[PDB]
Amino acid sequence: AAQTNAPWGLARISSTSPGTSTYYYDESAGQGSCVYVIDTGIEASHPEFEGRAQMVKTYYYSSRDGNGHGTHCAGTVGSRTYGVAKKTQLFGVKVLDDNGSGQYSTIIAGMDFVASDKNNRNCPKGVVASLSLGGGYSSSVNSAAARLQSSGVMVAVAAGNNNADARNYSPASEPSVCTVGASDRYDRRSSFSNYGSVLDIFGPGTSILSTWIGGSTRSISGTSMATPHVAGLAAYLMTLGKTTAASACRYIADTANKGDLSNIPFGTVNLLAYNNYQA
Repeated sequence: AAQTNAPWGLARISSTSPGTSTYYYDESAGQGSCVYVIDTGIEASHPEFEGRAQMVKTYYYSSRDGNGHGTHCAGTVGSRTYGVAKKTQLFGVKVLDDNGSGQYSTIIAGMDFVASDKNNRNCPKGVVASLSLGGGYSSSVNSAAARLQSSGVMVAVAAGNNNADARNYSPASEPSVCTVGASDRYDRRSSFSNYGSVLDIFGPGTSILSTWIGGSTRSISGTSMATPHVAGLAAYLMTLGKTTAASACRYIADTANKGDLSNIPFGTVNLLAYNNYQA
């Protein structure tokens, strides 16, 4: 399949080269896979999700995304226009309130929820969790992400937007999950993107056009926005049978575009998420 005039991020993950605008992907498109977007919630009613998105858990008075961030990340995972896995199932876990903040206990409970709730969902191709959140280091938040990963979910997490080593951020510093840094359309590390040995992959992170609340769209930047690319890519790869949840991050890194990003600090992987699709 070929989605012309796609967001640069989608085009980049299906390209060996920057500066293309067409997203190429196997039409299976993550069908039969599931991606939990653990974030501010998902506006499931957004036409871009085609009824494949839905809130499964909130820790606040409403499951509605009153922020837009979770809807934006869900749109990058699996929205029809802005999504990597255009036929994956999207499950919203609202662990962040409508300023996009959340206590670590709430975030941890949301991760533990996904580890169990995937047994309540039909995901024969596999389960992915997109964690476009992060704060200071917390061994309990790291362990929660490791548990989610261990449960048979691909956990993709944002490296953080601190322009620092992601070792001091959670769940970015959890080694078992897939820590995603942010790159821009010119294959440069996003100026805000965290780095360090803990990063496993870079995704498109700067000026990422995706769904927004109010049935709208907008372009925003963050490692939180490279993350749904990798999360959607895993869901896409797992559906193709190319990899499993335990091995998706290692597989994405093996198949990533190598040595093409600039301003990657010494010691940080120079790997850009790549679907390796050959049309």
